[PDB]
Amino acid sequence: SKFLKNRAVVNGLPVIKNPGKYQHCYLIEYEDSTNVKQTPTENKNKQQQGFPVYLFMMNPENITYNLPINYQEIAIPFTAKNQLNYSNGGNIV
Amino acid sequence: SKFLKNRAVVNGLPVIKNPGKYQHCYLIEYEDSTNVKQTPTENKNKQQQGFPVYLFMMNPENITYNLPINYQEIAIPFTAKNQLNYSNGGNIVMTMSNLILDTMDEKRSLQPLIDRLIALREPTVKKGLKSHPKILAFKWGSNTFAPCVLTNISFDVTRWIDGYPTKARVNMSLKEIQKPSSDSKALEEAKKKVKVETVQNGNLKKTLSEKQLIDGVKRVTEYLKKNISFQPRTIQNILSDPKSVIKIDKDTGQVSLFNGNGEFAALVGTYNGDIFSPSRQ
Amino acid sequence: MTMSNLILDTMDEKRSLQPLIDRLIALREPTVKKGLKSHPKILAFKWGSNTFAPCVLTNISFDVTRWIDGYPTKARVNMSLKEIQKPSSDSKAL
Amino acid sequence: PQAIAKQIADIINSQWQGTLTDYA
Amino acid sequence: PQAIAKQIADIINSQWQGTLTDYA
Amino acid sequence: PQAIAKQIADIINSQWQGTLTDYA
Amino acid sequence: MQDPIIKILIGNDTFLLGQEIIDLDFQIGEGKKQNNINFTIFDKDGFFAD
Amino acid sequence: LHTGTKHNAIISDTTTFTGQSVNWVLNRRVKNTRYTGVTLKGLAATITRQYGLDLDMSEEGEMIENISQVSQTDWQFLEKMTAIQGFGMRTVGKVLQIYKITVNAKKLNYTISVVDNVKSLIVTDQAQTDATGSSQKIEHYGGRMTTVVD
Amino acid sequence: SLNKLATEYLGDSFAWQIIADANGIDPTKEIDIGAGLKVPDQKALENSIKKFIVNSPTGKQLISDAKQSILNLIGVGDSNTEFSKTLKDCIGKVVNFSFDNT
Amino acid sequence: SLNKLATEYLGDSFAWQIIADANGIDPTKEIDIGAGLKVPDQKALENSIKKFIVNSPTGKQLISDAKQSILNLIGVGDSNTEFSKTLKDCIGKVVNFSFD
Amino acid sequence: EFQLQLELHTSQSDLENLTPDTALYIENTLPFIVGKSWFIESVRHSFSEG
Amino acid sequence: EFQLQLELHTSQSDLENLTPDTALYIENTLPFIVGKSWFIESVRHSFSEG
Amino acid sequence: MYVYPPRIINGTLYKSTDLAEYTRGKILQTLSIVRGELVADPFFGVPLRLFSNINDYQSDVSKIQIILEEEITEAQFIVTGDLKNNGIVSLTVYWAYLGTENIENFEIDTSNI
Amino acid sequence: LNAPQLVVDDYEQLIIDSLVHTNVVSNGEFTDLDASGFMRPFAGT
Amino acid sequence: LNAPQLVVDDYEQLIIDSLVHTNVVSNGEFTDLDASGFMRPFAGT
Amino acid sequence: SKDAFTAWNVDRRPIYSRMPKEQVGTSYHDYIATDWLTAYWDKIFIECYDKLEDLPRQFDPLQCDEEYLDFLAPLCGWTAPYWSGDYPPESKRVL
Repeated sequence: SKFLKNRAVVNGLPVIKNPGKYQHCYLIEYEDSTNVKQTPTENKNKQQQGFPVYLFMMNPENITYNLPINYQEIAIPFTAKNQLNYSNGGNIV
Repeated sequence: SKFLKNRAVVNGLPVIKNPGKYQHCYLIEYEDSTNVKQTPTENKNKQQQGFPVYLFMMNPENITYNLPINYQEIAIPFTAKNQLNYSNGGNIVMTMSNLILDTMDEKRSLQPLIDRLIALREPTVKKGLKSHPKILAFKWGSNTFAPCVLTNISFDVTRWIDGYPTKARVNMSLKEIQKPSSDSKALEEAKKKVKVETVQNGNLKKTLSEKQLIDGVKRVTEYLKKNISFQPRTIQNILSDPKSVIKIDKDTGQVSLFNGNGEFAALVGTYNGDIFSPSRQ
Repeated sequence: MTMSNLILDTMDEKRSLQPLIDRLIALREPTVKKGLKSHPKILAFKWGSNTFAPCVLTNISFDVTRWIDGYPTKARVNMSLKEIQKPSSDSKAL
Repeated sequence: PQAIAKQIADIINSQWQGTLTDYA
Repeated sequence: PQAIAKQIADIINSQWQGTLTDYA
Repeated sequence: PQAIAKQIADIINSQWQGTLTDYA
Repeated sequence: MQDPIIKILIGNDTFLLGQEIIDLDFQIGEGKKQNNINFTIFDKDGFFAD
Repeated sequence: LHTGTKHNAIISDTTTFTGQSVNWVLNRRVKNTRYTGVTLKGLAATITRQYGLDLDMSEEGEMIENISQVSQTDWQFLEKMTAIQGFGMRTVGKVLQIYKITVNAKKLNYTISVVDNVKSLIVTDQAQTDATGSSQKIEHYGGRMTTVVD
Repeated sequence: SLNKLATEYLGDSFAWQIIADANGIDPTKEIDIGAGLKVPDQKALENSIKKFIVNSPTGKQLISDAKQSILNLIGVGDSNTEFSKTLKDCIGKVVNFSFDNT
Repeated sequence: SLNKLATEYLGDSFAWQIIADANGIDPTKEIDIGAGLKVPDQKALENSIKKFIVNSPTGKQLISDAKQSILNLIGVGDSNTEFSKTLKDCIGKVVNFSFD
Repeated sequence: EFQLQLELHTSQSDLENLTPDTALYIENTLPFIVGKSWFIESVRHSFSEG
Repeated sequence: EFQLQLELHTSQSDLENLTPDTALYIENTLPFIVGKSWFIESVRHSFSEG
Repeated sequence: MYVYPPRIINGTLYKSTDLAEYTRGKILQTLSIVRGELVADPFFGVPLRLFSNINDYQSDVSKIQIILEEEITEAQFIVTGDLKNNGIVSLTVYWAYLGTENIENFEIDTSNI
Repeated sequence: LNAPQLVVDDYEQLIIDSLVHTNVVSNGEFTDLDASGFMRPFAGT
Repeated sequence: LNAPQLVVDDYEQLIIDSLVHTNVVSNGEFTDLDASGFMRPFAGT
Repeated sequence: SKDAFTAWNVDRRPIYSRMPKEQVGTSYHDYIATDWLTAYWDKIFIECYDKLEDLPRQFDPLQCDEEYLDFLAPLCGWTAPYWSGDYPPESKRVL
């Protein structure tokens, strides 16, 4: 609801301009993310041409992000709490 | 219902005054939990400024707390019951699911908030040594949860503007950890020694410093030259030698006389940090 | 022995349920010292004239849905107790 | 536990029969 | 993995101590 | 089974290397 | 609560905690036992292994 | 000192390094030599000087008048000499220290408690017997050649 | 004040010397308002952690570099041949992995 | 009474010796009404046990030190002492007696 | 005459003061272990994760 | 002077030419392995399911 | 022991042998030192916020309560806040010293300075 | 000989040592080492 | 060498002088000048 | 908290000036005992600070004090055969 939303954090977020066009997502090569379509039509022999690897016909309805953080639990006897040691951060799925 | 409630336990609970403003919960640094807004605007370069790590845009609808207590079973054959032995108490797991992030009408990107929450997996480089991430405290109004750490987080985005998320559901889980000892490791040992709750071995609770050694030698020389006439002949005849020195042990404070040959001759007394106690008559 | 969906509700009284939750949570601390073993207190679930057993709190969970000033005021509590061996009251010399 | 401790003898024993047979 | 490597090592040790007391 | 027999054998080998380099 | 720092200097390079160090062992022996170390690092393409 | 290496090359790209104390240097090669009219400290000093090590040993030790090192490493010969005189050796960094094996030789004491930071404690006791163990173990026990002929 | 800057940016009240050393100023001398001070960042700093040898002939001792200590094995097993010295200089090879007659 | 104070605070009726020893009180004497007393805690009685190292020709020994009442209360049932000590004191069962 | 295997969570004091040159004193345990100096044969410090 | 363990999938050529009298050239790996003739000591071909 | 407020009484600092008044002096010191006023410990002290509207005035009370519980472990603390007329926020700290079983008076309080 | 060091290596250690010395001087009567204690602000300043 | 002494740091001398100067500054209100008296803990710290 | 210049040069009370003052009516500065007890240590610190400030003057033989001439003589290469304790201090300064 727009009457319970914390306006302190909303105002601190960047305002995005509507492109006015139906954008479609795509998959592109990394180290090709900063490339325009240098050629009008893809050349398979030459690399770094800035063409998407796969173009989505329809945009996803929803996208799920998952991030587990790897902490380790140590059970010490006759302790009210276990000992938690940070192990690593984990990849986003 | 309110007709079956036990009024004996209800009336024993504290009465809370309604806040005059709608409150939003947040996550803050531990040790920064009792810090107020030290500045009008957050300064990222300086620490302990009392600003929340993550401010909730909407409050959770419900929060789940889970606590397992670990006993160990020993199954002795031909007994009616197992033998349960307490192992440990376990950590409280806090879970808030279906948290709402909504900026679709404002046309504002949620990506900064998602980045802020994701950055809680990265090791916080301390002096130059990578350390564990920020230890958090979940604060809501006058209530706190514990020293906790973010363990799992998940986003489900359903709306975008120019590829930037604007409507998402967030599920996150915190885990209570052991309270870090604010007391310094050396202070803890010192206050352990002050209460004489540590093992003693005849050493002083404070190793004498070099200046303390100099001052103790001064005090011993003063007392010896004042009471030279009352010392036993076997002590004054070794003090008559100009090649005799006084040495004080650093850990026990025992004062010793060393003759011209350089070997131990006699024990004169003890020296702690402040006073010199000569040996018994 | 398990109880589920136990009701705690003080929303109308505007009274914090935090003392009750803290009391139940402090059931994992090792309080009693039997010889060289520190362990939480042995319990008994008493209702009217019925007792259950010497039992220990094994698992407890809360689901909080209402707050005042950040303090819980409506919660569902699930708890599980496990019956243990009855402690010996005859010491050792006897 | 004891089942697997034993299974481990059986393994180690047979592994060390393998070595006996593996050598000239 | 390391937990079980250790378990297996301990199993072997107790099986060797067993053999020490198994034989005259 | 054979996978674990091999794992156990390798554990034992590395455990022994530990001991070889544990003693003066 | 443990806040470990581990730094290993071998040959002319250093392995820090969080960089490539995977595991580390120890030994501080007296008479019968000696002192030894066994530590494992992540060697992308085995470069350090080479 | 680095002494071994291991590497899995294709999937788990992991390299394991192994290092040992400087006593491993003294255990490197087998030797044949003879010493006469030298104390334990002098013999240890010469052996350490042969490798560039430092010596830390307060007591001089007894004077060895005639003994031969026959097909033994320097570490093994030092082990035998220190054991026969009731001494023990230890290595820290570059320096080797030789001390007396006495019931009161640990100068500093450190006390722990089971209730805190302890995960497992296994205490075992055994009965002494000459059937098991090494010949040195039964030599350290009552077994010994009490009767000798000059 | 230098105490406030040390507490905020570095988190330690006695870290103010690090600030003072960074500016080459006398703390007891008055700093004008609007003057530019240089505050080191905690992220990029040399850790001032004391290095010890927990097992020493003296029990415990301080070391500043650990290369002019007893932990330097640069001379252990030294064969004074020219070859070994050059390899000590480039990589620090102390021990030879082989000695075979072959 | 001291029996009640020992029961409620120390859980044992014979623990009153500690309380009196903690107050310098002759029990058979009267305690005035409203007079203040000091009762030891149960869990805080263990930190009055001072541990120090004693040197012996055999070796170092950790030794407990406290007022004798607490020593008797802690060792009640002979739980703390090792069975070897008990067997040692009963080794000499046959006791030499003199005849007149 | 007795053998003791102690596996325990490493702390800083458990790292600097736990060397084979020290005398161990275990408390809050069986009576025959309490109050006796234990000679450390060896110490091992492993690090598999945090 | 070195040691190498090689678990692989037995092919016809990896049985008929994998003999102890062959020189093994394992290419496309660590530089100190590529180019060298690895003397084969033993070759085991274990059959399991398929 | 010297209680917190340095008062030269009979030519010396007021040295009391009762832990109740020493604990009370500790409470007064905790609430006499604001955060940052102490040099060596710039973190010790009560967080003080004066010129702000009275909306989240229970958060300061809660923070003061946790601070009092943390340092002074020999006493039990309950902190309550009330709104007065002009600008006054009344904080009441109910403390009990766990050592004693009764409320203990102090004879220095009735002393006429 | 060598140059003496003029600065103290650890001033928090100095505060702790001064408080332990407070205990030593009073013969085990001054056992407060925390900032709420009387002497800690004085010693820290 | 023979560097001239800047200030006095004899532990005892500092205690005694501190008590005397505290008496001097207070204008006789502080009369506890005993070097081993009740002000010994504060002055010694 | 307080900057060093004000405490050492304006107040000349490096310890008392640093005591907390905010909680008026119950603070170290509201009781005269705090001023009295820290007076001697502030005085000692101020004297030592003045000596340290004057120290670079003491390494200039023309402007220095007579106590440091024998100390500086070895620094200038004057030992027993060339130096003398009976030399007039003006001559010591010139030499």
